[PDB]
Amino acid sequence: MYKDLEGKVVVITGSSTGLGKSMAIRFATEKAKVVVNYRSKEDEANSVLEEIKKVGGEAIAVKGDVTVESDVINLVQSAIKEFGKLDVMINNAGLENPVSSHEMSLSDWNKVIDTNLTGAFLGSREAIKYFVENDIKGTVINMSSVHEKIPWPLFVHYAASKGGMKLMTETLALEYAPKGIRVNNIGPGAINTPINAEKFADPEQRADVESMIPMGYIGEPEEIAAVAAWLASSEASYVTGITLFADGGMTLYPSFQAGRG
Amino acid sequence: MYKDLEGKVVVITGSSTGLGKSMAIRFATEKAKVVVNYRSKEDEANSVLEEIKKVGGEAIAVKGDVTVESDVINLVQSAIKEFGKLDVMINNAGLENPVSSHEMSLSDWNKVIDTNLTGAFLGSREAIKYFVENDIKGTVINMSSVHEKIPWPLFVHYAASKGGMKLMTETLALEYAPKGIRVNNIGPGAINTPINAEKFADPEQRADVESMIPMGYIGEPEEIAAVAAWLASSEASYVTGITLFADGGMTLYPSFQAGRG
Amino acid sequence: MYKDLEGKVVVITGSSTGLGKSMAIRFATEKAKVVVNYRSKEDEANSVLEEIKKVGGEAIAVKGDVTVESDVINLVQSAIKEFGKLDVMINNAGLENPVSSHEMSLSDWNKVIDTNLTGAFLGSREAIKYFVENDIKGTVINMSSVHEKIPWPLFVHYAASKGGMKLMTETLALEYAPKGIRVNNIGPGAINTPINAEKFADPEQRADVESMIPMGYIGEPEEIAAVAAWLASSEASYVTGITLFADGGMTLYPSFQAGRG
Amino acid sequence: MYKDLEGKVVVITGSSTGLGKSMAIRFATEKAKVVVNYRSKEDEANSVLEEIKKVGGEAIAVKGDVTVESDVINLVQSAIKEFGKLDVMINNAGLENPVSSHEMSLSDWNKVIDTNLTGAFLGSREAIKYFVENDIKGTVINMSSVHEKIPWPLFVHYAASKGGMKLMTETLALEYAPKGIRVNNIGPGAINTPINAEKFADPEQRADVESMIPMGYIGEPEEIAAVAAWLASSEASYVTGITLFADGGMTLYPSFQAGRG
Ligand SMILES: NC(=O)c1ccc[n+]([C@@H]2O[C@H](COP(=O)([O-])OP(=O)(O)OC[C@H]3O[C@@H](n4cnc5c(N)ncnc54)[C@H](O)[C@@H]3O)[C@@H](O)[C@H]2O)c1
Ligand SMILES: NC(=O)c1ccc[n+]([C@@H]2O[C@H](COP(=O)([O-])OP(=O)(O)OC[C@H]3O[C@@H](n4cnc5c(N)ncnc54)[C@H](O)[C@@H]3O)[C@@H](O)[C@H]2O)c1
Ligand SMILES: NC(=O)c1ccc[n+]([C@@H]2O[C@H](COP(=O)([O-])OP(=O)(O)OC[C@H]3O[C@@H](n4cnc5c(N)ncnc54)[C@H](O)[C@@H]3O)[C@@H](O)[C@H]2O)c1
Ligand SMILES: NC(=O)c1ccc[n+]([C@@H]2O[C@H](COP(=O)([O-])OP(=O)(O)OC[C@H]3O[C@@H](n4cnc5c(N)ncnc54)[C@H](O)[C@@H]3O)[C@@H](O)[C@H]2O)c1
Repeated sequence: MYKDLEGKVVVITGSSTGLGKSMAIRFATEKAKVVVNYRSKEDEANSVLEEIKKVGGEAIAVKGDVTVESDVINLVQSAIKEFGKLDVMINNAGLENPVSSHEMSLSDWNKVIDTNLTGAFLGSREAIKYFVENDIKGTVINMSSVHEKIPWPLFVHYAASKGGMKLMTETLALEYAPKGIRVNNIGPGAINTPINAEKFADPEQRADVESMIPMGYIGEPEEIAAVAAWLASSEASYVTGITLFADGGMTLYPSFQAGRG
Repeated sequence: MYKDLEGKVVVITGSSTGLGKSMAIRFATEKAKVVVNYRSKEDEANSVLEEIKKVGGEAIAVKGDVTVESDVINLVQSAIKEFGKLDVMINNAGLENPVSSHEMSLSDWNKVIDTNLTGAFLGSREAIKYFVENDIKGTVINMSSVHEKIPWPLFVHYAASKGGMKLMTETLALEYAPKGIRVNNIGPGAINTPINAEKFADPEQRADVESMIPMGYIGEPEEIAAVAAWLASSEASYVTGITLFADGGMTLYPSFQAGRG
Repeated sequence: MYKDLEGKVVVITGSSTGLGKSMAIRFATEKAKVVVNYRSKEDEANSVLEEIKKVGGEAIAVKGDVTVESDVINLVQSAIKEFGKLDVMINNAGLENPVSSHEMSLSDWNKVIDTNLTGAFLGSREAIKYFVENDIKGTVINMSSVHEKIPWPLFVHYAASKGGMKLMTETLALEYAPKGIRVNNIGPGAINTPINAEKFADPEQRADVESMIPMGYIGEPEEIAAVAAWLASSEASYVTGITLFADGGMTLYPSFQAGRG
Repeated sequence: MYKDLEGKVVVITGSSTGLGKSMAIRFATEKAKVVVNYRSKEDEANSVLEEIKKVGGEAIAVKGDVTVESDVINLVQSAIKEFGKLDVMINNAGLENPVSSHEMSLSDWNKVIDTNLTGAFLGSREAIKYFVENDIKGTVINMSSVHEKIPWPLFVHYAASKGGMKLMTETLALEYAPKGIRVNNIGPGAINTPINAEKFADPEQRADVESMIPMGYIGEPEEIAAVAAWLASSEASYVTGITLFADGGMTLYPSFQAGRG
């Protein structure tokens, strides 16, 4: 669809499953060279790799924990060594777990902040460092959430991590705009991925979530991959520092439908 | 680029010049059927019509003042009568003029509110009324500005009209999301159109505006048309109620570059 | 409570009932001189006047329709003629009525825009014109709503009017900040006033609204008057261009409590 | 000024200097019992303690590093042991240092995130845990910055920490609103404190900062303490989850004055 993506090198963290996997496949379909990332389970990575070969794409899988600095540095260097360059960096790895805020341990809080926010900072830092030192007008796409805007009781660490990601992205976008480096956030609503399989399995829970989505349906991973592909393309040449929400209307305050209140 | 746009009927208000004209040409290139709109004479409309024929597109021009209810109703009906249906409604007509707020006449205030806000409401209302009565999952795209967010001294009427447009769009998006009708805003920054030709003609004024754009350059109309085409396509199927800023970073607070403050 | 408010002249539009009335009484208690405004029913005005005399305050009532330019001009001039000066202008008059957006008449749309937005512009314009011509560091407080942020199906005209008010206020705040003129918005959530008496009368409707308020209760007019008094005082000397929401948490997305979604 | 603050117990982190010190003195003047906090030595704390005695207030100083969990837990317990209860928790400690984002070490990033964000989480958690277990309708005030909204090149860690603080505060506000616990942010612009003494010492730097403030002057600590006192009082009974900016108009986009752009 986007001719300018052909030959571009795209790195995606946490891309052995869910949204990361869907984006890896979409970029492969756009003829971009993809670097998949797995934390520990290499088998899941080989799976995404087979889907990519299925569409005639070219890709490699690199092990790396985004909370380990040397792993992030190595991930970026691996892309350059294998494909000769780096064009798009997508920080997608993340985690979440529910705990009442006043009962949340420092350990749980740090795990989420370290992975969701600091991990994205490291990925962004390494990609931009490369872009700057080589005069490349690359782009960084950070995977956020409707929760960088919508508060989330029981997930205060997650909400804080995404709210922080918003300001990190806007700051990097402003700081490097003069060099032609675009930095944007994608803010997905409820999407059908493994992180929600069990929740969406229960008919009561599923109906509950759907009631919070104005459009009435839980989105598919491909609907988010479509956003990532567009933002990475030259079609979005004048777009930087934004958060593009793809949430079926979640951020519009679903409880106020029908003129309630 | 977007195969799903082929055969879609797109109506664009104030499309005989500037952004409206560029969008008309882009949609024609996507093989959509376009309805161009001019306020009084049709010479400016003939240029766009010729540009559309040049790319093998199909289009018609309809006279209509967006501040006149019957004109807006007729504009929508003309699309249906000529092409048999309506798929995308783009409210783009607008005007602006500088006046110190405490010296602004009610006449100037009303002219801008009537055209920029009420005109968009009328266009949105008529398109949605049609979509609802015919079970069509159409879309409405409203042309806003970075000024639905960035205050604008000397243009208080314009800022108010776009701030109002933001809430109008988000309300319509929430209200009709259950019916599959998407409503979104595009927020352009400084773009090279006739409304800025004189301003950008002066080397001092041009450099002044460029200093307020982090990316360092004034955008081209095609960069905004690219956004409209994507938002109208099924690629943005899960996107509704948002304002997609295409401003080279204007909303990121340009005065804070280099860690100032 | 605020010693600096003693002797200040405060004008409040639509202050014969509800929030306007409560603010009139609160300012009288702060020893400010108040100018009450009624559109037609003078009897309601005399009532507020009696409450003010009850607290030993000084006030006058002036007839005026905020949609009539000469009435707004006269309202401001009356304050100056009676008390010799003007210090605080509060644009509070407003109206709302539910109608599905695609069925809303231009007449209903205009009535709300004219009263809620244009009326506030006129009041703001006249107050600021006076402040500027007399080197007075006055303040303007505009009564908004959580709906300058929260979309409102069935009330698209109201939402647009408040969204417009937000940008109008921020623009005026930026434009006149150098002259020491502060302009701020107050954004009330659901408050117990006559405009909601019937709605809150029904046990089912009342419980429905309360479910949308995190704090669990519908606010009282005095809780909003407290905000107005503080914003008008020198305690808020460095505060301008903001919208202070007093909504029990409505803008925090009530549907997401308990980690839902 | 606020009679309801008499006898209330207020804990303020990092209150031996700057804004924390000013707030400690203001609350003492409101007859509240204050718990001052210093990181290592206590000389700076003794100054505040003497200022508090000067106004006839009652206070104690407690050593504590907000990045050390046991220190935060002890700080809260010390207030309860000394004064018998806790009513207001103010997380004010913070730090910042400039470094180009692509050159920022993980060490610098973590130091700021740990202190500014995680430290505030710990303070909020301990205060709320106490409030919940004792059915106390207490309040938490978190010291943010205009930079939870305005991006800040060279201070990406600071911006991320405050953006994260915004979502943390809004989440806690929503989560505990049903229990009557209010949680709000104060967002100061440029204020005259020791953290800016050197910067504001230079005539060129000072004039540079003032040019980014619409009101034209750098705020004083007392102007921020005024906001904290009001938010803690019952006057703000219906206010929760907001960020009250006290910035002289900084968030209004200063570069757009005079209708530029
Ligand atoms: N699924 C949704 O509805 C939804 C909504 C909003 C935001 N998101 C965000 O989108 C991203 C993708 O989520 P998803 O649904 O595909 O979830 P997912 O769990 O399937 O994908 C996240 C991936 O991150 C990897 N990962 C976690 N910690 C890592 C670490 N330290 N190092 C390396 N890899 C690590 C996981 O192994 C996993 O494959 C996440 O950042 C998530 O917060 C998802
Ligand atoms: N050019 C920019 O930099 C910029 C930035 C932000 C927003 N916008 C918005 O984008 C839209 C397009 O602006 P543009 O630059 O192409 O300006 P433009 O003046 O070239 O286009 C606006 C068109 O609206 C038409 N129009 C005005 N009033 C009308 C009425 N009552 N009925 C019918 N047609 C009417 C005009 O004749 C004109 O062709 C406007 O809404 C504008 O506010 C433009
Ligand atoms: N009550 C709430 O819950 C709530 C929530 C958000 C916002 N508000 C806003 O606060 C303001 C006060 O609302 P309220 O609850 O006291 O309602 P209200 O109806 O009691 O007060 C509004 C007043 O405006 C007057 N008014 C209307 N049109 C006028 C005109 N053209 N000229 C002069 N006066 C006119 C009315 O006569 C009335 O006394 C309104 O702007 C409203 O939109 C109220
Ligand atoms: N001064 C401003 O213009 C301005 C603008 C926006 C925000 N703020 C914020 O307001 C707060 C107050 O800033 P300030 O100007 O008074 O600065 P400051 O440096 O004078 O005060 C911060 C205090 O935090 C203490 N502190 C730092 N790390 C600590 C730790 N780990 N444990 C305990 N105490 C620690 C410091 O010793 C210091 O006394 C900060 O959070 C700052 O980010 C200040």
